[PDB]
Amino acid sequence: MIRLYPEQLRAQLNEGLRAAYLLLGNDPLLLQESQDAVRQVAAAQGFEEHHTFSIDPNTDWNAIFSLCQAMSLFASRQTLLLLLPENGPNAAINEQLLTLTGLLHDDLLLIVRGNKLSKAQENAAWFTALANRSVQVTCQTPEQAQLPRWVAARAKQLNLELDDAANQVLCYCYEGNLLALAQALERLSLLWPDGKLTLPRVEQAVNDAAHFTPFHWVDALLMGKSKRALHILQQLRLEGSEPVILLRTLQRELLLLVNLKRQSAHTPLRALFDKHRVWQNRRGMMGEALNRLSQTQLRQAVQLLTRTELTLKQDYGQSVWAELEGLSLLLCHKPLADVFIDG
Amino acid sequence: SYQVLARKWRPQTFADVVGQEHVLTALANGLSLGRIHHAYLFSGTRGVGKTSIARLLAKGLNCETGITATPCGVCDNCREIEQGRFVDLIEIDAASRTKVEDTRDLLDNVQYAPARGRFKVYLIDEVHMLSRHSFNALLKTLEEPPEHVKFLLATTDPQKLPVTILSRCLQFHLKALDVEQIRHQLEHILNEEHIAHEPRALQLLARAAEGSLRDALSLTDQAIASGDGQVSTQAVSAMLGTLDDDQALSLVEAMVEANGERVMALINEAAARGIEWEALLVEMLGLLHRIAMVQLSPAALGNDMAAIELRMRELARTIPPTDIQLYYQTLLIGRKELPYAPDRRMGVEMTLLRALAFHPRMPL
Amino acid sequence: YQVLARKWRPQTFADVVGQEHVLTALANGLSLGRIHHAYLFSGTRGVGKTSIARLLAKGLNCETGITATPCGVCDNCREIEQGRFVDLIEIDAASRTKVEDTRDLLDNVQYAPARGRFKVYLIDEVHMLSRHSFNALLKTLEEPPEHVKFLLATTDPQKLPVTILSRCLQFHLKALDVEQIRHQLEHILNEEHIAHEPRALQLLARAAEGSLRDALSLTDQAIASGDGQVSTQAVSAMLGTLDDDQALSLVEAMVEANGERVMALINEAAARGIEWEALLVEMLGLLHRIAMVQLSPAALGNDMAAIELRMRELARTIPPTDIQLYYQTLLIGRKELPYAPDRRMGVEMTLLRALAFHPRMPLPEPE
Amino acid sequence: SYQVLARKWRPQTFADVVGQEHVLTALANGLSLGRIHHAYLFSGTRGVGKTSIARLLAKGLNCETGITATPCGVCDNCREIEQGRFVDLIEIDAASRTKVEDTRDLLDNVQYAPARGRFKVYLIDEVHMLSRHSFNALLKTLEEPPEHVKFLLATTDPQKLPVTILSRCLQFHLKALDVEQIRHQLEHILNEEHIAHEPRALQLLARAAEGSLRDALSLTDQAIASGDGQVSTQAVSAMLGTLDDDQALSLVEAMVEANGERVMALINEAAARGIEWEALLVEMLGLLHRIAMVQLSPAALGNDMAAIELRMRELARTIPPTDIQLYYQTLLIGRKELPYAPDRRMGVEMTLLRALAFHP
Amino acid sequence: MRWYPWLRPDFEKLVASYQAGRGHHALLIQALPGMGDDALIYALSRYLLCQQPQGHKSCGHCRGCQLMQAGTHPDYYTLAPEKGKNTLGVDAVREVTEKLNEHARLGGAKVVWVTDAALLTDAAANALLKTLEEPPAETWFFLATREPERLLATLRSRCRLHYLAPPPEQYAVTWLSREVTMSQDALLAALRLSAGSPGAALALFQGDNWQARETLCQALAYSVPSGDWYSLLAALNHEQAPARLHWLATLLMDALKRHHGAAQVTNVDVPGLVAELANHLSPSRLQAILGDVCHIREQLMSVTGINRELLITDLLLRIEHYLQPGVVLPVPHL
DNA sequence: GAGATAGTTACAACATACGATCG
DNA sequence: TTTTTTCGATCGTATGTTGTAACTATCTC
Ligand SMILES: Nc1ncnc2c1ncn2[C@@H]1O[C@H](COP(=O)(O)OP(=O)(O)O)[C@@H](O)[C@H]1O
Ligand SMILES: Nc1ncnc2c1ncn2[C@@H]1O[C@H](COP(=O)(O)OP(=O)(O)O)[C@@H](O)[C@H]1O
Ligand SMILES: Nc1ncnc2c1ncn2[C@@H]1O[C@H](COP(=O)(O)OP(=O)(O)O)[C@@H](O)[C@H]1O
Ligand code: ALF
Ligand code: ALF
Ligand code: ALF
Ligand SMILES: [Mg+2]
Ligand SMILES: [Mg+2]
Ligand SMILES: [Mg+2]
Ligand SMILES: [Zn+2]
Ligand SMILES: [Zn+2]
Ligand SMILES: [Zn+2]
Ligand SMILES: [Zn+2]
Repeated sequence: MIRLYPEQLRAQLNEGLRAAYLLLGNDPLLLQESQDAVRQVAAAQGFEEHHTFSIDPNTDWNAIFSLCQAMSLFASRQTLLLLLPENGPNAAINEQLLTLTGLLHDDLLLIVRGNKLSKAQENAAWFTALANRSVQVTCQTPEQAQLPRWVAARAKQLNLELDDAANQVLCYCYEGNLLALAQALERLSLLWPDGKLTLPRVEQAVNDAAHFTPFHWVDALLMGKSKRALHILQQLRLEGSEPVILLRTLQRELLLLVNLKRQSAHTPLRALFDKHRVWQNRRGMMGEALNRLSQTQLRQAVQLLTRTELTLKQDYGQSVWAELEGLSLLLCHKPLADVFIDG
Repeated sequence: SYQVLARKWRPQTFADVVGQEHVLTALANGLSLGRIHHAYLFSGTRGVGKTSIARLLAKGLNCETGITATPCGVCDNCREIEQGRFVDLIEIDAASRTKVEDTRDLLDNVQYAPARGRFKVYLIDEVHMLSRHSFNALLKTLEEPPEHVKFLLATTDPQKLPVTILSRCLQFHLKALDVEQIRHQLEHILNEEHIAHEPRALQLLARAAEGSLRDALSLTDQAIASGDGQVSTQAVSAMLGTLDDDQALSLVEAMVEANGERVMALINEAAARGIEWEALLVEMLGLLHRIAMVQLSPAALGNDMAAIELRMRELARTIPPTDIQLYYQTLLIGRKELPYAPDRRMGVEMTLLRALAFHPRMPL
Repeated sequence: YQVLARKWRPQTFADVVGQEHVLTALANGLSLGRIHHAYLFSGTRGVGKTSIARLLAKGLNCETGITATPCGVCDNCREIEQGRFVDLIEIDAASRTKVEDTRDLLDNVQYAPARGRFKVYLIDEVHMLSRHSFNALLKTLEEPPEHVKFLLATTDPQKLPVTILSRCLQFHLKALDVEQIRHQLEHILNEEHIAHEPRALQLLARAAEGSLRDALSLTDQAIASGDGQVSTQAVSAMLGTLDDDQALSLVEAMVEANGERVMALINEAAARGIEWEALLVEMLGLLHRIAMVQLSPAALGNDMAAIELRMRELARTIPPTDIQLYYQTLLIGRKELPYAPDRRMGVEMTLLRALAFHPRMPLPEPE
Repeated sequence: SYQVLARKWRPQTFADVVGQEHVLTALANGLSLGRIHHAYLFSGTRGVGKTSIARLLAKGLNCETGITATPCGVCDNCREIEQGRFVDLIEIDAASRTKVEDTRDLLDNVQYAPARGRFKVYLIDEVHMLSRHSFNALLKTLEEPPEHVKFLLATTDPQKLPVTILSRCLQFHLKALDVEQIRHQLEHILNEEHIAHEPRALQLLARAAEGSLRDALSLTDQAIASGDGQVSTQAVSAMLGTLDDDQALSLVEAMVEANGERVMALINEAAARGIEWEALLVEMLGLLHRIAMVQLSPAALGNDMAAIELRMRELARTIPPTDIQLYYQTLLIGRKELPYAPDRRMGVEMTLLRALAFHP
Repeated sequence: MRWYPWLRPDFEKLVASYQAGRGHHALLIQALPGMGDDALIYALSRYLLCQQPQGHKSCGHCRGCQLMQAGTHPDYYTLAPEKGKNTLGVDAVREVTEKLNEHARLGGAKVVWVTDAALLTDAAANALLKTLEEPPAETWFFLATREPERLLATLRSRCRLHYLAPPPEQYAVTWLSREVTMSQDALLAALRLSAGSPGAALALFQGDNWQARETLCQALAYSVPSGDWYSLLAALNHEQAPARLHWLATLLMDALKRHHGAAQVTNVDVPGLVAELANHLSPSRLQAILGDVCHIREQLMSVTGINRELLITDLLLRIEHYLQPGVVLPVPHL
């Protein structure tokens, strides 16, 4: 199976057309672009019929099997599109996909969309059956580090001029949402035919629609950026994330930090990182955390986390977000007079 | 009769729309240059002009003179669209029609050419209420749309739509109308209606609108009814006081400055309407916690409390942290002891008195 | 025979007690001719939301014309009173919460009224509708036909979507005070030819909080208990309220730090068999009232005038710290009451604890 | 086949109930004067006669002779209601019918006229277990029921009901029965059943009842079963684990003297003998209360306790009242947390160890 | 489901009532775990469902006995939590109540057994009240619990209580020595740790719990001198955390009693550990730690879905903080 | 040409999956 | 090169599959 990125998909399609294409990722924009490119190439090759189905427990696989088996009087060269569930395929879906791969024809072009597959999902009969005749395009949203380059390139290909301040504003306002950023660039191009996009011009037609995950919040806490942590927490609250997930994600790192701080008194940090299986890239940030939090801290934080968990579980309270904000400020170097810690 | 202000003053032209320049300018440029997308989506808060702008765009698309951003308003198509009798404009209340069977018949009409219009316009409002099968049918229709049909969507909860639907339409987000624009619109409407008014009443109504023009018009109608055909400062102030439901912040402000009479008056006002005392204590505790967090870092306060941002900022800047902590602890003790008090009101009064005048003695 | 609450429902705007602002606004709107198409009524239970809604419907549909003073004698008024008027569609949202019922109702809104000039939908307990039901009413509510009016009543307005709130005129009814409730009870009893006493009516008004339905229910219960009369003794027995004189005497004895008087009062109460938790609650209330009087001279109400002077004396003598100490001690005693061997034993132990830690005259220290 | 005393001796007439004079008088006056409400609520503790009074009222309403406060008990309606198979008396167990669908189905049938009786009575038991939707659905019809229906509600936790429901009905609160009333009822029942008994056994059972007559009957049945069909002082004392001897006095004296070894030895001996710890704590609390009472006035000491007067007076004179209050508080805290400890003995030992620290 | 000897007397009493027809329709058995109350209830159920009783024991050959042996008797109902769950829901109670209305298949008595009344939810307990008060004819209910005070008062008031007293200490020690081979001190300590109930000590010995207790004792012995109580986490973080917390609380209580001076201690096989605990800690700190341990154990046993590791880590850090001088200690309160 | 039988359409009941609220 | 959640009980919406009743077309006398 070939492995590719969205930029190389067009080159591969020009090279030739394969039997099956797998589009796995979490970025709707890149998935849509890849699907559109593949369908345009197929239509150029002579695929004028397309079908789409949604994979779910209440799915009619008989129709799909009949479509695969049946011929066409004149409208041949069929294209089939599948949309996997957000959670991912299960054993029933695994065997259904294996059966579908068994009934594969040269005139049928298969496309699959869904989230990134894990090792357990990857190690499946249907997945291995397509290994010799498949190409997988990875569509992952770039991080904040690589985002400005992507924004600059996208603006360049649209024949627009972006200032550094405008690029920073666009990255800040639409972080983790590339579809919104592309639509914003299109609207800006519509507003200003001359294509000159300055800071005051962009600031007028931009709204905050960022998307985050709990791992981003934990990373912000580790780095020590109060503003970014608060912004991420507010965005997560607006989205409607479950507080328990955030509590567990913070708990894992907090307990790891407590153990490392306790056992680093008479041991080098590198050996501890090696023993605890810390990823190489993260070892940087963790280090500075151990240079910013004392043993007196990381105990008040644990106490506050336990109190928040108890309040959420037994009391069914609604002030979980306030305690989360307090803990976020506590992890950053702030007084946090402890009247709110109940210590 | 006199009709209703909200219905009577529907924007019938792009010039009548208040604000929303970043959307109107883009739409006008697109219409002038011929760059028209297949699907448009409009998002924003309540009463910001999503439906009005959608109807104006639909009118502009199918005008007799041509595709223009300034509809004539006199040809038969414009009048029919204004009156809601245009054959080629199909308006779908997705909230009322959610089942797939209802949507299928409406979506199957795309196979017929327009009768008396260049485009066949579908205006689906409240589209976030559709079911999964309806969304699938809509996506299938949008995959291969005929060149002579356009789709306009309006909703207040865009996150409810599938990503597949979102990725195939151009989205415009409307903003709040701000106090000044709302006040100017209210003044213009009252001047056109020949209704006496005062600047202070208009300012109060605009401030109470909270970024919604429909709320402002409803409040203006209620004030006119209360004032007996006139808008006056005293009548509007009394009406707003009747609807006022922010006793927690006022109580906090009165307590912080040690004003017992104001505290008693606020307690009486809260008791006048049906309120839960424990809820009031919880709200006061939350406000104190937010003030403490803001004191720790200015970024703690977000856009959710934009209505009372100034008062919270002033309290954070003025009050020392120690007083805030003392009040928070006193209110915690009061909430803890509330169940065993002789009465809920008596418990709240005792706790407020203790916060006002007394200081607990801690061990050691 | 007939229940007082159902019998004495207001039938004209003059019969409504309080709610002056809402009535004035409605009358001005009806007289001027500026009539909206969506009204929302909010307030606590038993304040007259449904009554005012029905009065507004009568005013709209009266045969004489659109007036703020319905005649109350034409066919439409009588039928609305009896609940048999065709054009007044009353919906119990608490029972029909499903979107199918809402769609069925909306499918027949364009038909003209049978006999009246308007078709009025009165939806009660609208806060119990489902989310789909709420979202299905947005467009029809925003732009109803000319001959359609919507009236909504609820006790939990904050559960409605903001979109619904933005489309209607909101009126918030306020709880009634003691004076208005007492006057209404006096009027009702005079019309019913039932003997009564001022103190009984004052007690009933204070025990009804700010709801007239509760006051009428308590009046019916007292009439049943009193065997055709409303007497102060009967009402006091029904409510289980002890004389304020005994509680004030107990508080004064505790303050003076004389155990013999406290024990004598406890024995006297036990002879009658006074409820002990009620005694503790009354003592706590008296202490709280004394503290409030210390805070503000005008805190004391009129109902305590009979003892007012005495109360003032304490407010002039007892330091606030002693009042706080006594209040806290009694609150803790009430908190620990359930686990005591006996209620009498618990109250006696609480009073002994209060006497032992008396700020001025503690019990003698053993040699 | 065999029916326990609680089921057998359910009152069948207004004159057969014990206590609750105010409720009975109010109901009788209302029935006589013709002022009949359409919504009655009964509140109180457990086993005080809420269901019994509700059934008596339902029987009186539908009696063939007429609406009277003294049902005949011999007509067809009275017999059918007593047997619990009367068509027009619908009894709902809200603890198992909490679904709003059941409530809606019940309300949909209120328009039908009663079959035989002049009223259609609905008796909802454990109404506090209904869901919020059920209460809201009830509200409208409960406000203005048809002329041929009545509602009777019985609950033990009226706090959970919404204020809107409480505002629509006449509320009757039932007081907890006194010790003397329970003792008299038990004596009458035993005399009617021809069972030997002693005054002290009845006194102990009434005291252990704690204001609930159902609990008293259950304890009496247990004593009869465990006492070869006879109620005797020794059998009841063994069943309840009465302290009898002055073990509590010695234990409190050891605690006050702050002698840990003696306290632990006494606790070990008590555990070996196998006594009830709750009774021990209650006796210690009573002794502390009596000692505190005596300090205020020497005459407060009871005459029935004229066997340990010297020791009690010594303790009263030697110990300041503040220490007595501290010990009382500690024992109350120990009693509160006893069921939550890993073992009863462990909790008692923890309480005593904590109390031993209050000595300079 | 072993039949212990000390169940011989009590059974002979209860069944006797059922022979005379003077049987209560709701029996609540109070007994510690391992006392064999389940065996007694099973024997009573077998007696009640036998079509041809002889003496105080079932015949064993009638159709009822055969069905009970096969475990497919239509008229026998058991209410227990699901395999993956921990509480008994209201749906099962409602279904059993609705099934009880119809007549018995074999035309005899109907028996319903609740495995543990303490696991009933509030809704299930409230739903069971009406059925328990006035059950249909020839219906018998059996309930078992450890602490009746934890049950609902209304539910409790409808039952007849029967209490099983543990046998004397010497008899239990002799029985345990007969069953298993061990030192006298170990047997006595195991018996005392189980509140004097035999079988629970046998359960401790037959399993690997004794090794876990030894590991915990060694860890505590290491931790007490140095003062690093965090190291105990590995010895406490387990699915059986409540038992180990109970063992730790027992050790602390023994140390405190030894400090005060006493002749009896629960942990008689480890004098050194209790001596070290008494020497190195003050009474106030011991009381505070004991209270915290008991509170955390109660929270773990009560709250559903609580995270074990976080609570244990917080407890250990709190204890370490308390060990520092000049720290205010908790005081019990209502 | 009429009555009886077979076939078709519409409505109701039961089962499964997904989303939301309060304790 | 990964790290993703508390549980029980109750209410509401939409879709798929199976069974029954009423009316029409076709078959037989
Ligand atoms: N931008 C605007 N300019 C002028 N009037 C407005 C504007 N937005 C809202 N309104 C007024 O509010 C009323 C309702 O607006 P509506 O079309 O319901 O907006 P939405 O669809 O966002 O709720 C209209 O009658 C209109 O008069
Ligand atoms: N303002 C009022 N004036 C006179 N009677 C009132 C008033 N408010 C309530 N009542 C009495 O209370 C009873 C119930 O009122 P109701 O219509 O239920 O009000 P709500 O709808 O707010 O509960 C009525 O029968 C009426 O007699
Ligand atoms: N007031 C009373 N007079 C006589 N017996 C009573 C009384 N109250 C309760 N009982 C006894 O207690 C048993 C249960 O009472 P019950 O009707 O369940 O009261 P509740 O509904 O309050 O639990 C009855 O069988 C009856 O014998
Ligand atoms: F009609 Al709206 F927000 F209320 F678009
Ligand atoms: F009928 Al209501 F509050 F009880 F409106
Ligand atoms: F306590 Al009950 F019915 F048993 F009210
Ligand atoms: Mg709109
Ligand atoms: Mg009403
Ligand atoms: Mg009952
Ligand atoms: Zn035109
Ligand atoms: Zn009239
Ligand atoms: Zn009779
Ligand atoms: Zn047999």
